[PDB]
Amino acid sequence: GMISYLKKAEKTPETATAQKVVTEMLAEIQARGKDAVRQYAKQLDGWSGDIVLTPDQIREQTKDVPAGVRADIDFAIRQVTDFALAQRESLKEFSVELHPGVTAGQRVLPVNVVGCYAPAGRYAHIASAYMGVATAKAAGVKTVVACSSPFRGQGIHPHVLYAFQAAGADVIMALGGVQAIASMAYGLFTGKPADVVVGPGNKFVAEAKRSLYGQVGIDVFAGPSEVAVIADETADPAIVASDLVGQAEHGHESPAWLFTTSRDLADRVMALVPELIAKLPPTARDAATAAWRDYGEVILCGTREEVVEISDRYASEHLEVHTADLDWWLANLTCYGSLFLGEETTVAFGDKTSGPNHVLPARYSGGLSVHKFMKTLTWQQMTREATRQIGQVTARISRLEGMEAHARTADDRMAKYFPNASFEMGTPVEV
Amino acid sequence: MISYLKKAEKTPQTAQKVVTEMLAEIQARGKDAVRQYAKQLDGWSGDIVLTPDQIREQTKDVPAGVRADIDFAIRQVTDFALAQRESLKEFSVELHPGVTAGQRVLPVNVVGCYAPAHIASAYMGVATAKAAGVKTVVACSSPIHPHVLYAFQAAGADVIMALGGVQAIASMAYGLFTGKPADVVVGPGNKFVAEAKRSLYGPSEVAVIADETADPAIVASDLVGQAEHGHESPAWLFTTSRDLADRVMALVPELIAKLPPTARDAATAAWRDYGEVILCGTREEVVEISDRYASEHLEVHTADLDWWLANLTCYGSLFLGEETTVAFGDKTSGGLSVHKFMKTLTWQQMTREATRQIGQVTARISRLEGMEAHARTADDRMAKYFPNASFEMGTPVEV
Ligand SMILES: [Zn+2]
Ligand SMILES: [Zn+2]
Repeated sequence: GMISYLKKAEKTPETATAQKVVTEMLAEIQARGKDAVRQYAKQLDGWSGDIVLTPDQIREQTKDVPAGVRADIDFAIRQVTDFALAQRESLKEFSVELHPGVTAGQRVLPVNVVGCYAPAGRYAHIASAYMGVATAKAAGVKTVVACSSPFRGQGIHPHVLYAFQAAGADVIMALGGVQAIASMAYGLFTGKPADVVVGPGNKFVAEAKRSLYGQVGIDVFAGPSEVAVIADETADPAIVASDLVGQAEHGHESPAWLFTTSRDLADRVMALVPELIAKLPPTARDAATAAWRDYGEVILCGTREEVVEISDRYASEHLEVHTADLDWWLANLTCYGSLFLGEETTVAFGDKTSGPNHVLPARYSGGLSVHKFMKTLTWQQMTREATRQIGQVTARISRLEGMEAHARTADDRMAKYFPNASFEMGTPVEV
Repeated sequence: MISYLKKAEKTPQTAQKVVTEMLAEIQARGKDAVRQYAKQLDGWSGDIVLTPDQIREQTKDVPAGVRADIDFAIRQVTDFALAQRESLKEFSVELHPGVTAGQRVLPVNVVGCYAPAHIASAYMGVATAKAAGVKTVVACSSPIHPHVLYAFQAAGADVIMALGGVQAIASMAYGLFTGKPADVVVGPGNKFVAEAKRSLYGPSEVAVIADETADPAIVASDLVGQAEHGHESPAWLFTTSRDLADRVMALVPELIAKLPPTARDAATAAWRDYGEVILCGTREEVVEISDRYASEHLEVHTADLDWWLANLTCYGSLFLGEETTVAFGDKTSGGLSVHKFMKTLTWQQMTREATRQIGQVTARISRLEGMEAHARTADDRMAKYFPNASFEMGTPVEV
């Protein structure tokens, strides 16, 4: 019954002045198209060079990326690709017979164009650059357009650019912020408007994606990196603490949660975390100090079932499980971004997918995966014979609804397909 | 090679802020506050949650012939939804040796359905959610048209509530009366209901593709069919045949004129203001157009139906061939399907051996990104699993 907070969030988790800026910028971009984008690039980034990169510029600007660094990025990207490919196979097409003579089915096809944004900020994961691109390509999307702002006057940060290329981007553009999102959405420079745009950004990028796409633009986890660990008495406190500190270095708002049934484990982690932080270099130390302090939580529960309940409520983007009987946890947890089962894997090793935007005040729906880039289209087809029954039912129900024209769609078919037969087609609507 | 033989004459012209007040009251006061708004908006001072007896009583007047019709209609949605559910598969896969990953597929716990009209608008949400395996479906309808109430029950609603508007949506969302907050609420609603759902989790088209083999009488009747809904119902004809386009453009007014008053009025306005007839040179141009307009309901009256099924890429629901038609009913809405009510959860697990490579790749990438704490999670596993190892884990971050 009694859940026990050994450590509480000492601060609670947003002005929408982004709304004005985006409205204004989109208005301008709708008006002047490429020239407004190019001018925004100049005013905001000081950029005067080419927007669309050529295959030669790509090779040139990545030439100084060493083989060891390239092989590591290649490896990381392949982990994503291999999972996305398997996931693509998990949504099947089918046909099914319903009422005899009725056939219906689902087609599954990738969207035509996906735009991928990489903010390439100072403290960014390279995975932010390749995850969208790799996933879209593995979904079968035919055109992936990738944007990242110029790094230091030369062009796109070379690692981000290498990642874009290695992940299979079809077009790469040196563009940042709202004007990148808008250029992708409207198909500026390529003539290929994006069916969806993905990629983490500041509140302006978020707001442009919302404005242009609605819910499908804001249904991916955004905001400070999270980590949660479920642990029982078998868990190693030194590993649990390390993992929490791992994402706490992201910045002062990064939440780090431990859910446990072991008082002993909770106690040791709570003591270990500050010690681990103190041994980080300055930027990380200061970042994690604040993050652990204001957003770090430790929750001791009596039973496994209560852990599940609170974990499902918190719905961490990244959820590690360090327990005996891992099968039970996979079977019983229901809300999270992605699950890391067992001690061996860990959050830093990387996501296969990105979870939904669970911190939205729809919380379970969306995320970055192949499913985001797939359409399911439904169809039906009937023999004449099938309509004998369905025509009747439609006419009658229709006339009960007062939908006289609907009914005649059925009358006309009944007349045409069964000329020498009469049917109870309902009493016509006079009103 | 594309010409509009009939264009749309206008676009929809242009409030729902009270929500905040109703909601703020409901939040602070709960059931009481909702009960308040029941008498005040619907003249209801009975119980909200109906009991099985009430449901049987209030639907006892509904004849067995009508019930059979509705049950059948529901089955044609249910049976499709059951197949569609099985199209999203759980799986496990081995990536890099010793890396296992997978996908669970889980129905949500609770769905709320609002029915404010086609009876289909009442049963589509409920039947879809039940076919998806949702264990609790709450259905609301402002006080209840016996057909709507019969539809809820026959479709498999678990709780039915005589409740309307924002009260209904907020009730289901907060889970007042039942104690079961909906993971999502669905239904057709007014702008108040629209803003209510838009706060809490935030006209019927018809298009016909026709070639020279199409019967223009049937094509006209079908366009007329959905025009009769309101004055804002769009009815689009995409065609490669001027002959059909003219004969349709000719017969539509004559069909409208023969409809009873309300429908005549509705369909006149709609056909005038929103009707479009677009002639194209090639099948490829029709596809280009159809996909741009992405009609919610798209009929195809052509030779070579397989080609259109293969090439059309944007629509809500395809009606393939002449025999079926929009009035027969959707299987899904473009949207509402079983997929809307199911979660995908992804997981990974690794052997120690897998981390030998994955951990050192991670440590090196992490340190290049300036992410020292990240790198240390890899270091710590390497030390635990491979104690005497000396792999390249990258230079520690000093900054
Ligand atoms: Zn991280
Ligand atoms: Zn209709």
